[PDB]
Amino acid sequence: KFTKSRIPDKVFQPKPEDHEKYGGDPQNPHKLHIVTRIRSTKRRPYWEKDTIKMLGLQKAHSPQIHKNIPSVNAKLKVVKHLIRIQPLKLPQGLPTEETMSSTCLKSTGELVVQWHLKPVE
Amino acid sequence: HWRVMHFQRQKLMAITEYIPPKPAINPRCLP
Amino acid sequence: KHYGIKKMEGHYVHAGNILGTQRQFRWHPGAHVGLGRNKCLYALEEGIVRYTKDVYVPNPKNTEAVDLVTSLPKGAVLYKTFVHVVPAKPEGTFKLVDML
Amino acid sequence: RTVSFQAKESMIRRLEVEAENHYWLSMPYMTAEQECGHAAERRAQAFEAIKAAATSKFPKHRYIADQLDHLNISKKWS
Amino acid sequence: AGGQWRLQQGLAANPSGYGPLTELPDWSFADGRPAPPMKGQLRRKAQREKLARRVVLLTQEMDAGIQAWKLRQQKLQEERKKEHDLKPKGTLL
RNA sequence: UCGGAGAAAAUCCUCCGAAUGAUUAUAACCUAGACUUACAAGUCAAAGUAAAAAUAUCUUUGACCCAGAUAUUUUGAUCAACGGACCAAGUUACCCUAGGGAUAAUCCUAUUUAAGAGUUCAUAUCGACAAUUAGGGCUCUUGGAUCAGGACAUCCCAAUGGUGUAGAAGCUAUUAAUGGUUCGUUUGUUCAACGAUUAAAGUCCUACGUGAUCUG
RNA sequence: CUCUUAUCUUUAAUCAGUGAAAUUGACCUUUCAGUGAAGAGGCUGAAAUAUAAUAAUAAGACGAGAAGACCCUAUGGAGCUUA
RNA sequence: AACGAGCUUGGUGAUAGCUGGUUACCCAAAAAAUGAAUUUAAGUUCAAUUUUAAACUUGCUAAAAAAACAAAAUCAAAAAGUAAGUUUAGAUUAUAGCCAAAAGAGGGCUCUUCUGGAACGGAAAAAACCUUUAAUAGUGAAUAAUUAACAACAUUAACCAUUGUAGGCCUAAAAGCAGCCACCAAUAAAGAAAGCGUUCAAGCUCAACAUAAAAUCAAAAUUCCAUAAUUUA
RNA sequence: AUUAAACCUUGUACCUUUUGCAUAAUGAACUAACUAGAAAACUUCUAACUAAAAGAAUUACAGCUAGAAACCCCGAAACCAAAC
Ligand SMILES: [Mg+2]
Ligand SMILES: [Mg+2]
Ligand SMILES: [Mg+2]
Ligand SMILES: [Mg+2]
Ligand SMILES: [Mg+2]
Ligand SMILES: [Mg+2]
Ligand SMILES: [Mg+2]
Ligand SMILES: [Mg+2]
Ligand SMILES: [Mg+2]
Ligand SMILES: [Mg+2]
Ligand SMILES: [Mg+2]
Ligand SMILES: [Mg+2]
Ligand SMILES: [Mg+2]
Ligand SMILES: [Mg+2]
Ligand SMILES: [Mg+2]
Ligand SMILES: [Mg+2]
Ligand SMILES: [Mg+2]
Ligand SMILES: [Mg+2]
Ligand SMILES: [Mg+2]
Ligand SMILES: [Mg+2]
Ligand SMILES: [Mg+2]
Ligand SMILES: [Mg+2]
Ligand SMILES: [Mg+2]
Ligand SMILES: [Mg+2]
Ligand SMILES: [Mg+2]
Repeated sequence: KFTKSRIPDKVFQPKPEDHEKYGGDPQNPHKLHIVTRIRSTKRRPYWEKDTIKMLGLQKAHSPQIHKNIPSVNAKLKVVKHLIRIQPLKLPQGLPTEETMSSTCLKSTGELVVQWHLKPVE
Repeated sequence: HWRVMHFQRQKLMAITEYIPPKPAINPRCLP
Repeated sequence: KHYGIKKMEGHYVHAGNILGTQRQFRWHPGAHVGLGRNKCLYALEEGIVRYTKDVYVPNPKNTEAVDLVTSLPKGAVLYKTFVHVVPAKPEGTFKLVDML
Repeated sequence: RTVSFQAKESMIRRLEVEAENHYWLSMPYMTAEQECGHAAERRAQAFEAIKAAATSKFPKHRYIADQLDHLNISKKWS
Repeated sequence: AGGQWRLQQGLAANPSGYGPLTELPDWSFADGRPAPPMKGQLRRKAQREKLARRVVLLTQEMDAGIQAWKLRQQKLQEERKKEHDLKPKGTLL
């Protein structure tokens, strides 16, 4: 009988080579996830359909911001095959009330707070 | 008679087949 | 039919609620829990249900239990499962009725 | 059957993405205990909004203006 | 065509995404007066502001929740070391 | 119809039992809270009151209506088709209407293996034990005439290898679909036989090949 | 019947006159292999292919009209016999 | 003209749980087809589901330990992601499914249990496999699934053969060879012999004598059926 | 779509019934006219008056009075009475 399954814990314990490859220090972990749906929920079990609606990932190829805390992570593991996770990055600092209206998110995962649409020169 | 495998399962077997490493120089032609 | 545990451990139970049904003595009455002639178990007080293991000692008069109990080896004694309910309220309080 | 070249590659590319998903899920910022209670205030306010909308149903006002405006249907140039 | 190369340079995969070609105004009056903002651009601006405000809110709660926890840690710590009264001994206490 | 045991929450699945009996120092009334359950029916029980000096254990049937009994409380079903019509069986090919359907085993062939047959000698000719992602065939639609299309797993005609091939006859295997492949008859014979011939009287597929071409 | 042949009359065919019937979703109405409900003029892949009449054959259109028969059901019927 | 029981009118709009039909637009929501009783299984009533309205308050996912089980279904603290849930009033329809993928049970069917599906793209045509959040105009753009895939090899080939004696044994004889036990001998080198073959014997080989050299599994019945192609980053 | 009627590309008639499926099987030669959902016990909505409402007989511990809102067509074999 096809049923819900539990992943072994070892999968989520990284290795030193992985840190080099993906470039994340096991210290100073990032805070905010960027998640996008890149597959469909049709032909999948109902538990996966419900979670995708809980996380706000109804439209494909639209990014959603979530917390990197254990309770949220428990839900993301269920639908790991249907989504893409990228860590958020703030090169120029968190946006303030002044810059709230000029932010723009790049494909790399960087939330720049100034967007002028001009050559860098 | 071998029961046919779901095409998804067949795709899994094709990608996980054993690959051996090959030497740069054949031993016989070496001194 | 549907023999089983009607009330599971850790549930608030009112007086008279039936906790378990059984053809034979899988569980035994404990504290503030009574016996029905059909051997069902009901709560005699308002409180929380608990299941605990405990030593079993039979009435002296009954022969079958005494015979088995004495025949046990010196090392250890047999155990059983018991059901108890922990009362959760004070039965009463004193209040001022009149000033004379 | 024989699995085509396209099918083998497309599957590999999807495997590689999921491998990175495993990595980024291995470094929680906050432990379980630190999380407890950190968002209680916001959650409680949200339900209060939901309850208020539920218990707000009632009929609508009726005005003399609506009824008497029907007479303008027979307006004319005298 | 060219989606992967575009991403490597840091741009969007689809040239119809963020960038000067799409976002900049398409026309202006011959006099020089600016045209009214395009409806699509106004919707795009609102969506980004909504996302940024969520980022601020989520971070603050997480930071505020870390400190509140360690402050509680102390209160338990000092409470543990406590004493009162006196400690006699012998044949009378 | 109801209960018990296995399968294990399915079954026309595998089994046993029940429509009670024995002993009872005689088991009241009243009433919180629960189980079980479509409905109906069925279980357990604190406190209070009352008799006594608290529970009888063994462990399984039947609604309503309608008739009883007596001095007000009680009693009536193999209604067993067991949610139960107060009381009714056969037969129809003489038949009618409304509709719904319809109309693995075996066995032989080919490959692998090779104890034993063959005077001697495994494989001229056969051949146990087996092996074969091997082929293909208590019961109850076919013939014939006419005209044929096609397969080769070949009966005859043709080209070849081996032989326990002297000649003549034969036995076995390879290649090939060219055209052909008869006429009469039932005493007995569980899908058989008989007479006279032929170079030969092949095995099969084609909704009995073929009934808007015919017929038993 | 082996084994069929010849002639005449009726029918048939051409001209003149009068003039029906069952039938009919629309049709600009092809062959082979495959797919499929033993099933394809219309679907997939190949191939063939100026347009219309007159006279013939009956393989297919699961060809048309069948008050044609066998099996089952209904708290639908009727005839007959009784214990 | 139509008798297993005439014909006509009326009772009569007989009855039919069965067959056929049931006439404008738009928006919104939505089923399963499980359980129980029935002269019931071609039908109906109740539960369960769905649904419209109303009152007011917690629901869904998750869920530690500690139980109850025997050695994944209950149960539901605290949190977190999130917007439903209970009670009251009214109302029908429905009560046979189909294929794929798992686990069993009676042995290909037949039941029971968990998951998924109903393209306008793809797999040749293609209800059930795969990609796919609704539906609109445009001679814009980035992508998803996507019947094809690239017959051998990786211990030997060269030269030879003398003898104690034909080893015992009812076996005539059984001589290396039917057996049957022993199995020794000379010589550089020779098994009382690894095979053939002799009525037994003869005879042919093998191993020995010197002399040389090489070096495991696997990529049938109408008439064939896209066309073709081995190298440009 | 096109400069161009046909050539090129795309496309398995309709209703009903079946398991949400038809190259299955019912029904249709075409035109015009005719040819099939009907009731107010309870509920909801809109008003009048209100411890009372109603133009006599009825209901009432906010009720009572009035309005509006609803449930098809065609088709047997038979049975009985009286004539012919
Ligand atoms: Mg008592
Ligand atoms: Mg009955
Ligand atoms: Mg019954
Ligand atoms: Mg007769
Ligand atoms: Mg022929
Ligand atoms: Mg041949
Ligand atoms: Mg015919
Ligand atoms: Mg004429
Ligand atoms: Mg034509
Ligand atoms: Mg065909
Ligand atoms: Mg075609
Ligand atoms: Mg024909
Ligand atoms: Mg004719
Ligand atoms: Mg016909
Ligand atoms: Mg019936
Ligand atoms: Mg009757
Ligand atoms: Mg009758
Ligand atoms: Mg009628
Ligand atoms: Mg069901
Ligand atoms: Mg009955
Ligand atoms: Mg019925
Ligand atoms: Mg909770
Ligand atoms: Mg029919
Ligand atoms: Mg017709
Ligand atoms: Mg008309």
